[PDB]
Amino acid sequence: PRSLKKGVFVDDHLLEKVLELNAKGEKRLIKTWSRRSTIVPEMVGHTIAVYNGKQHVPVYITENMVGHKLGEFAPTRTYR
Amino acid sequence: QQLKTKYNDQVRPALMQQFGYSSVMAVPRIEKIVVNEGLGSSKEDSKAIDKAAKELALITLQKPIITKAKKSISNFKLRQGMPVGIKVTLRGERMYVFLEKLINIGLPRIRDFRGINPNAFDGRGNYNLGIKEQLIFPEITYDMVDKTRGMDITIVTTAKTDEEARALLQSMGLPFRK
Amino acid sequence: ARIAGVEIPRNKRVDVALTYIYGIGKARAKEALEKTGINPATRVKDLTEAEVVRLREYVENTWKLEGELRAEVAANIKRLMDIGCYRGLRHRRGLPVRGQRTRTNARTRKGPRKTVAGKKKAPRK
Amino acid sequence: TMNITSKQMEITPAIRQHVADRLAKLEKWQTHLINPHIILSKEPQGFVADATINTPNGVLVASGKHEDMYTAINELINKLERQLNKLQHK
RNA sequence: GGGCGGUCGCCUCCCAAAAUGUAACGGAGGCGCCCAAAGGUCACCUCAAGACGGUUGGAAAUCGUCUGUAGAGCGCAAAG
RNA sequence: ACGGCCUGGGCGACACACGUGCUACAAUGCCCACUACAAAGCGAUGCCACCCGGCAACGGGGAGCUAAUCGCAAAAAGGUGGGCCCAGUUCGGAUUGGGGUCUGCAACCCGACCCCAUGAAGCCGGAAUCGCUAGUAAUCGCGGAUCAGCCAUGCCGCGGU
Repeated sequence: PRSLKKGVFVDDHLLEKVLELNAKGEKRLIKTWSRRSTIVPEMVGHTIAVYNGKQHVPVYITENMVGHKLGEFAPTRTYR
Repeated sequence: QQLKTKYNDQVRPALMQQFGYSSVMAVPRIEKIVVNEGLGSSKEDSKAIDKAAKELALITLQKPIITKAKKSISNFKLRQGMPVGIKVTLRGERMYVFLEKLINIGLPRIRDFRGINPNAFDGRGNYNLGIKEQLIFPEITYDMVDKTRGMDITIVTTAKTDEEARALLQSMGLPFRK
Repeated sequence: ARIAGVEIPRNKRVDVALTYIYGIGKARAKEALEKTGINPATRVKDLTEAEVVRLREYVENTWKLEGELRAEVAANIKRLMDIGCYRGLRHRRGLPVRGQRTRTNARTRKGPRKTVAGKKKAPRK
Repeated sequence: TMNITSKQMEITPAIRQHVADRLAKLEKWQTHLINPHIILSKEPQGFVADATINTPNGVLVASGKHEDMYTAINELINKLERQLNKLQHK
């Protein structure tokens, strides 16, 4: 359904940091503030954590979760 | 003969071809068959189920009597001679040529039907598996028809040991969990 | 037209009988007639098994659909419901999963139709 | 069935139960009214309570301005009751 | 003890004192039927109950199976 | 510091109460073919004829437009026949997965739009309640305004009748 033809938006103001975990070394838990970025095979299976607006959420890209715009996994709404 | 023979000389020697037995009749025979169904008197308080009784004999004619369970309920239902059942004895030679409409038909339909039974078996030659609510037959209108089976099939085969219980029952016919 | 699964469309012309099935639409109704060189203005019952064969083979040669797609009806979403899917999310929650609202204009999944106790003090307009 | 709002204070279960208890009591009056709404205000001289109800045979209105917040709400609904009385006439 | 209450016929025993073997303001279940058939004849079938996983089948009602001092049931207490 | 720069998030949630509006219960309609008709504006970094792909949503070469003199649009409804015969109906169309476009270094939240499947409430809806004294009400359609984009069933204007 959803689409963009090509060049799936990937927050790169952080990609440089997210890729540090795979540029010369490895490390877990990085901070984040977004819900637009997309994930690529190059960086999968890592301890991550992003925000909402006021809330933080657990992140960890796995095979069972096609790394897309991300935000479509933890919007913001909350009720009961 | 037909299948009975592809049973007397086909799926009969194979067993000895694998590993024999002290007898030329040692191999398992057509022990028990039956069919089993009858999901209790649903439609009407026992008076419209007849239009689901004869429906048991929806392939041949042999007037089933539905039997009864055991009277002790008086909760759900059940009395001194209620239905709740099935059974009926109809084996024979044509019963072989009956596998022709068994170990053949059905598979070509039954939803996502791919294979037949994932192991399970054991203990006896009566592996409990079968039917949902499908006939696979057109030999009548099938429009005027409007029931709903359920249940399965049992058919024992005097195959106590697993390597008999479900041994011959492999090279037995062809349609099966491959 | 008992040729696959519970498919028995009849008592009219064939052109109609085409789309007249849970899986046939436009590019499948008369479009198939062409591939089989048949006119829409034909009778269904009249088509003896002979004609039925063309359908029994060409037509029946469809992908995962209608009668067979009954093995992905939920699978089409099985991989986008549980998992932390939004649709869960709208999957985990089984709510509409395709750009729209949830308060209203999506009452298909979220809430059947049973009258909810309407709000009292919080602008209902 | 019963909506209470205010741009000065909040809605407490006591104020809800108070007005609500009076609604269930207004049986003789029970005939129409569809999704009523009550508003609460305040002035240096006291508190004010307004209410509006839509029915299949028209609309009713009531207001109060007693020094006591609770008295105003009670007075307002008093007018609701007094209004429905004239609806039946005699 | 007066006696309101409670008692006034038959049947199961506990306690009755291993043959018969009584009482009681000591105690518990009921009744004055049923049935043209649970009567007579000939025949076959062991009952609740668990497990094997399969139906409308979120236990349970369906069936195959071994077990079964047979624990069913045989018209309504009770003993035999 | 109830001063300040910023990334995100609620206002497209929830057991709900009705208003405001759109679109339908049809057979008057489903769709095939062709065609006679209205005002109005607007398109300067803006609009679209043609070319070809092409199911189209769509695209690229860029003519032309500051214009009764090119476009926005072969208005819609309608008209003649064709096939369809009352069932919850080729009605209505909320609706769900897989795919595509246009805006944005982006459309999870929260885009309308093209395709594949798809398809409920509903045979006029207890009461109650609204509009108008003529071209009316009513039915079918168009543009403009705003808006970078995008989801007008809202807003202002106009007409086939």
